[PDB]
Amino acid sequence: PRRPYIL
Amino acid sequence: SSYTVAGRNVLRWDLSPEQIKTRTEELIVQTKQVYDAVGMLGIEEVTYENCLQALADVEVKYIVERTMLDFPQHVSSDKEVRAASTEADKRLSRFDIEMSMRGDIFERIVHLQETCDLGKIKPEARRYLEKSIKMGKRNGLHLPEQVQNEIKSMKKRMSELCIDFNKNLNEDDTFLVFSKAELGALPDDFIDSLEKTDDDKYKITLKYPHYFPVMKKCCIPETRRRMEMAFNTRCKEENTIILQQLLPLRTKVAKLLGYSTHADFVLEMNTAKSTSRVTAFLDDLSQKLKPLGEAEREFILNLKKKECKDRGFEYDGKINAWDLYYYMTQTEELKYSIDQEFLKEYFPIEVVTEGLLNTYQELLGLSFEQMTDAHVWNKSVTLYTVKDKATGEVLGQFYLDLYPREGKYNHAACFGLQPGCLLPDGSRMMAVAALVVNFSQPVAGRPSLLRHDEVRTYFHEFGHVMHQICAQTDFARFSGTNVETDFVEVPSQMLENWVWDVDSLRRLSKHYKDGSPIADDLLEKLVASRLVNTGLLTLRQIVLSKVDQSLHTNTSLDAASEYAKYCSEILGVAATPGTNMPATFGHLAGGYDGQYYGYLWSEVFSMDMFYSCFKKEGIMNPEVGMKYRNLILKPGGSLDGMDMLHNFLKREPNQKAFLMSRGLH
Ligand SMILES: [Zn+2]
Repeated sequence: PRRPYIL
Repeated sequence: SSYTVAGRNVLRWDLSPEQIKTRTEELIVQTKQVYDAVGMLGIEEVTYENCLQALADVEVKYIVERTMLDFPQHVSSDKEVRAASTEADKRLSRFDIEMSMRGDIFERIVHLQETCDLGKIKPEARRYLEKSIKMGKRNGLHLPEQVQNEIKSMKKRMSELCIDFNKNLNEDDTFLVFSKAELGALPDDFIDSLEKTDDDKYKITLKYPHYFPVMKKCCIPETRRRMEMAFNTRCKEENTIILQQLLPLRTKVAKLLGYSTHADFVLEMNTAKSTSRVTAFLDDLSQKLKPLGEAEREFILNLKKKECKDRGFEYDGKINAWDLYYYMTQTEELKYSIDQEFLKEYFPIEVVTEGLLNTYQELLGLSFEQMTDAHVWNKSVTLYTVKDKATGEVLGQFYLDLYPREGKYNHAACFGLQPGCLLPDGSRMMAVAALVVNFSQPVAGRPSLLRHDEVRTYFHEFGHVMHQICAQTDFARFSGTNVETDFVEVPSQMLENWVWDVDSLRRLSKHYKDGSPIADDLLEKLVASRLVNTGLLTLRQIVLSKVDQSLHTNTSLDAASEYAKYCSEILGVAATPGTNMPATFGHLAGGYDGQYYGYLWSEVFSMDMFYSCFKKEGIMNPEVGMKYRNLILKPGGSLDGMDMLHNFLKREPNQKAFLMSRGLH
């Protein structure tokens, strides 16, 4: 569930 | 065995919808049997063996079986499998709340801590007790029974709301229809891959591999505007209703537990500790970035005025939301000579993967071997075994799920599938992770070609994979990436720096056609371009962090209005009237609620480590890499984030490197 930036 | 692989990955990916339903029931019955047995013990009878060990045992069994049930919703191509998995996730999340709220367990863990010789148990077991007690108090188990029942009811509702929030976004299939002329300046390899319609127009979806190319390159302002309007109104009505329920529920349980706001509640579990530290952090960074944002907005507006003049378009005199990515791309082309669509010819995916794997074999002292005939959830997924280079210890395995497809998680992420923790018989479980991204498909008779930002994302997610595989702890709940939320982005953003190094970039690149390397001139410009558009890009992240804090500080605010407020005050680019970006802000429902600041918070730490330790000693230095593996990755969540940083740096971290890395010193 570890995701990146929302652009 | 710690030095074999066979039989240590127990995950199966061929489950039917019926088997997912059946296994969910069986897991709940069997897991509740353990919790009921512990709760049946007399309070004077509890020991390390019949209470702490029994709970630690069922925790590792539960989480691995739960993986086979709640993960298919993200990757399976069968829509009914995905539905059964989401349904299982709803049931098991309700069950998680039920078991966590058991007062008979809480009283026995408290009695165990109060009566055992804490100096004589392992430090991680001491941490297990104190973390379990803290979690119990954060569920109100020290409060009267009526307030416990109230919190439990709201937790169950909040869980269903969050799952529905992300499900709505994940299954959305909005698309727009544009003619070829309306897609001007978009390249042929993009246009030829689009679905054609009966009127010889093209379908453009709102997924990331369609949205950002249009926003970055389409020269038709009306096309950019319609895409932005649609992208920022996805699930507008149904997710607004969800937020109008979810945010007040977070405030009500936080207040029942004694906290002023939900943001105060979650900050206590983070290295930042307090909301006033988050506020000071964001506001100070925003002040330092203000003149950069002004200069970048002034350059963008001049570019827009010139392009509207040279092409005959109308000029509204402002930077609209649908202008930002387009002219940031122009800024990169003009100021750093970077054409991302030319550059991607040098990053075919097989060359990138090879270079990525070799970099971290060498740096972290590992060896990666791809498995043949691997059991996978989709034909395009590959499996790798990770061994320690020196000893041969089989640390873990990871899957690479790299290409888009219908029903697949459409962002980027790393999933922990097996924890690298101890098992009931004292042996160690092999860690398993999955890298799930949506890279460009092979088109036009070429291999998949990655833009530099996709290479960066590739390194970012692989940092998470390495965290999941290198972490070894006694307890499942401290395994893998189970660190503080504002610390989990440290290992992922850390590895991003290897895509801004000339020598490293040479090892990641090779022209797909003639095999030639990137010219030294363009390589230097690419590295120098790291700070391009950094003002508005970082100010945008501050907007999102400020909005997240505010929605979880004052629960009376209209979410769209608070987003619009920070856009004009901080970013200087107005939110489009009629949009509702918070209704699409999946982080609010996926474990980053009140914690979105953690991305920028983590980057301070990663920049400090990279500058103070890797740039100083050489970024491929194996013994600095091994110290990074041992002191940052290997403990997982068994230590506080700030203790691992101190162990690595031999000091407190500071902002010096981060500011230097942004051009602010
Ligand atoms: Zn991440």
